Amino acid sequence: QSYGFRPTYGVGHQPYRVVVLSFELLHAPATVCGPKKSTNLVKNKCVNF
Amino acid sequence: RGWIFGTTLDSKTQSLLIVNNATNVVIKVCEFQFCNDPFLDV
Amino acid sequence: RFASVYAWNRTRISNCVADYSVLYNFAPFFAFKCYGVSPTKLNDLCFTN
Amino acid sequence: YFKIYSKHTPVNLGRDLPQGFSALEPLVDLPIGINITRFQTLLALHRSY
Amino acid sequence: KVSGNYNYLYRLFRKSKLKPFERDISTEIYQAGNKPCNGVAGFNCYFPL
Ligand SMILES: *[C@@H]1O[C@H](CO)[C@@H](O[C@@H]2O[C@H](CO)[C@@H](O)[C@H](O)[C@H]2NC(C)=O)[C@H](O)[C@H]1NC(C)=O
Ligand SMILES: *[C@@H]1O[C@H](CO)[C@@H](O[C@@H]2O[C@H](CO)[C@@H](O)[C@H](O)[C@H]2NC(C)=O)[C@H](O)[C@H]1NC(C)=O
Ligand SMILES: *[C@@H]1O[C@H](CO)[C@@H](O[C@@H]2O[C@H](CO)[C@@H](O)[C@H](O)[C@H]2NC(C)=O)[C@H](O)[C@H]1NC(C)=O
Repeated sequence: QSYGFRPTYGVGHQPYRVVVLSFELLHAPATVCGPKKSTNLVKNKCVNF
Repeated sequence: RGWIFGTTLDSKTQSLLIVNNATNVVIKVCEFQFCNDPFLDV
Repeated sequence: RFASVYAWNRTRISNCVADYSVLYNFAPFFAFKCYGVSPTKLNDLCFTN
Repeated sequence: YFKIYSKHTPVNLGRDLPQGFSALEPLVDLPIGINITRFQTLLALHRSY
Repeated sequence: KVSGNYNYLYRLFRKSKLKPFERDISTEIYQAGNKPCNGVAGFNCYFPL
């Protein structure tokens, strides 16, 4: 049935666009990884490579 | 008379209340909020 | 063209470098509550899909 | 398990920390559980000199 | 509880790790970024419990 929206509607009736993310993180081959944006390089000074 | 420990002072975190008297000591692990040691007595 | 609730719009994500720190300007973000997996420690985890 | 290593050496005659070797032994031990990074002491303020 | 056993709490967000055998019982607001919040507990600053 109809689910129309009006701007005059107040809190509790305004349209709320909703997106939900589902994750299946488990012991399986990984396709997506969040990185550390990488840290820049240095020379001639002891570092943990 | 005694010692005070803890961190961040305010009731946000806990603190220590080491103190001696005559033949007694009391310790209290409580969120003690204060500003100075002034333990009025003598 | 956000789809209706009865016909929800599902998308599959493939092998990708996902940074969950640039999307903060994509929506007003009225509510960003999250479950057992924390949004703060979310860009250091690798997901199967 | 708070440590109260202590000893009484009243052999001092005025010099601060006179050169000499002495041992310390704990008296009372008790764990409480707190991230301590602040230290303070209480003084006889009502009658000081 | 048929309705909800909202009597137990547990933390998810901390600035760093935790040593062994201590407690981190405190009611503050997690920064969750450079975005500063003062007890607001809104977006970008989630209640640790
Ligand atoms: C040292 O100070 C503590 C508090 O800092 C006091 O403890 C009292 O001890 C007597 C001993 O019977 C109790 O009856 C009182 O109820 C205690 N008072 C409080 C506030 O806890 C006391 O002045 C000293 N401790 C002693 C004597 O054990
Ligand atoms: C669900 O996914 C998206 C999100 O709305 C819809 O749009 C297209 O999705 C495909 C991937 O399947 C993309 O390649 C296109 O670029 C998207 N846009 C367009 C204009 O096609 C998709 O149509 C939705 N599918 C449904 C509702 O069945
Ligand atoms: C004890 O509490 C203090 C509270 O300030 C901690 O100091 C903070 O530590 C975090 C994590 O390293 C960092 O944000 C800063 O080093 C400090 N922040 C502020 C605002 O002072 C201290 O690290 C705690 N100690 C332990 C062992 O957890």
